[PDB]
Amino acid sequence: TFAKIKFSAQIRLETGLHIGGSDAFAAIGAIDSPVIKDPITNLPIIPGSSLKGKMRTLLAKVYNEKVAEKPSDDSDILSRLFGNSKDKRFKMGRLIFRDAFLSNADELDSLGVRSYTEVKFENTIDRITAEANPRQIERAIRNSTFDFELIYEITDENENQVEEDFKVIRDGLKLLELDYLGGSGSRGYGKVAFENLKATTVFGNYDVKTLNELLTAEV
Amino acid sequence: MAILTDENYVDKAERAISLLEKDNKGNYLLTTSQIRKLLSLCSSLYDRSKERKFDELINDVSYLRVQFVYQSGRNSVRVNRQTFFPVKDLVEKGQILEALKEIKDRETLQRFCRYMEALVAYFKFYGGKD
Amino acid sequence: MAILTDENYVDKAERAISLLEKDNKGNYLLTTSQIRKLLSLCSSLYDRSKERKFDELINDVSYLRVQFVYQSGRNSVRVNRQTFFPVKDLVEKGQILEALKEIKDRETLQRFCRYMEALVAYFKFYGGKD
Amino acid sequence: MAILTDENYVDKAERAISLLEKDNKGNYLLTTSQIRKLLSLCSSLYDRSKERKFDELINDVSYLRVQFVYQSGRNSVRVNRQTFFPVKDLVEKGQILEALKEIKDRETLQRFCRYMEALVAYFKFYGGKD
RNA sequence: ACGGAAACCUUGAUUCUAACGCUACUUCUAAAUAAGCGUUA
Repeated sequence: TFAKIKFSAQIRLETGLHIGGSDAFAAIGAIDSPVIKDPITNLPIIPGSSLKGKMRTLLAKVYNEKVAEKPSDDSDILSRLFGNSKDKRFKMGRLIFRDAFLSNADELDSLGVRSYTEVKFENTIDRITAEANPRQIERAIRNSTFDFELIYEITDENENQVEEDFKVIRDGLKLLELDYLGGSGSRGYGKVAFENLKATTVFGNYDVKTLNELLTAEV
Repeated sequence: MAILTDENYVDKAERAISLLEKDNKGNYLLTTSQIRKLLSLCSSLYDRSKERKFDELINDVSYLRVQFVYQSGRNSVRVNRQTFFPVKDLVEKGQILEALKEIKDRETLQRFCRYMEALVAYFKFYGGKD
Repeated sequence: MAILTDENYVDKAERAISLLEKDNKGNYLLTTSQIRKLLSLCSSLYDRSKERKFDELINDVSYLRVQFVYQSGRNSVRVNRQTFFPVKDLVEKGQILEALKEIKDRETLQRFCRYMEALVAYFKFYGGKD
Repeated sequence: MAILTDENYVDKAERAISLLEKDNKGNYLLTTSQIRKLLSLCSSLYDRSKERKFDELINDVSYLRVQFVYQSGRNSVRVNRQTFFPVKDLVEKGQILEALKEIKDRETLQRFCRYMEALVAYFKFYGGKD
């Protein structure tokens, strides 16, 4: 009864995103906080490690029933979905995250932008001396959309657990919507939305009609 | 006859920025903040020259040229009752506008953007400030 | 006369690393993360020099020189109310720029890349940090 | 005075291996995987020394020395809240760095390679894991 | 006009089959592009 179901969505930013990388592709005269970029196209990306880590940390506050000092100390419902290196049962998880790449660069160009990353100028103001220290932070453009792909596998170990894993995936995406993807999101960064969130059985035989109903209705 | 070639642009940037105006204390009058927008536009133009054809990037070079002229005309530093214009000094001593006039395809555009890379690199090398 | 030869470059790195600036605690001011891009560019240039001739490696060598002079001035550490340039100190004490100016063929390019490898090897051998 | 002669290098390796530092459990902190590249380079140098003259082997000896110091400075193990450098310790107690400087012909090179083989044999004989 | 002459230690054989350098990990944490308008008239 092996099957694979692909949750495909559009991560549309509601605010500039700063996931943050190194100076490997930074400009030669830029005192910036660079974002993680594609090596070839030099476009901003959303790495699957960021999505997986943020979603796992968010779902650890809702689906654990016990505070976990480590990802290995996570509950079974999350270990079987995200993986557990200290559990022979759950060493390989059922979720594959994928790097998300910019998918509406043409629309952004037609909207009249000159680059797909902007530089936001902030400062910290001393509260005793009124002395301002400025910073520059690179962000992806607000109306950017990224192709989001998440592959969920079904084997005989998913005999009576698929309807719960589907709910956990929906809850993780929703929690990501009521949170921020990695960055300085406490100052209003990294707000995202999942658009056209649908599930397609890309391998095997499986019925995703009900799941797609809660995807496109509850979201 | 081109002022920028693959064998001289780094040394050309060397000489161009070693001649920039200096204060009586020896510090450069130019700062990276005065040329930040120009550097960003050059970086974006270099990035976009790899994918798209040169005929698509015909407005970007013109915007880059008008930005160069505007920044050279607007940036002023006043010290000791004397006003200098460091971006204009950099533009004339590096022949930025003349090099921009010799941009006709991907190769010349990429050479100019690498020349700007070399200019800011060596500006930072000799004590340029942010 | 050439400063990098097959008999002296390892001892040259030996002598250059020992003279680098240190804090009052005795540890180095330079870190590997400051020279990571330069090491990557040198490694890529050395790898690509084996398979292709030096005639069309000129842009890679010029960009390597540009990145060296940029990272020299970019990286600054402020310790005990005093600014230091560790990458600039390493470049000036290892004669990186003068060794780069001597690159004219594949043999000299590979010698320079091996010298850079020797420099980072001896930097890590003497307790240099990442 | 030559530290490595044809009469005592095996005993030198024996004493060196006996002097290597161990863990709280008596296990060797050095592993063969930490020195695998060094051993491969030593074997290739020994194989090439039989036919090729020492003139073209000097670059290989220099790179071998660079690899020795890099692995001395790179490999570190943290156990019981204390850090150690197994390759650096092996190099110091085995007296390898200045044993490399006396490599002046084929005989000294082969002496050093046999010394390294003896070091590996006695390191494995005393519980050295892979 | 020698215990000597003549005589291949030779023919045929794959150091081969199986095996993911893999499992877990948010480039993260706080931070108003902001403060000062004197003195002469």
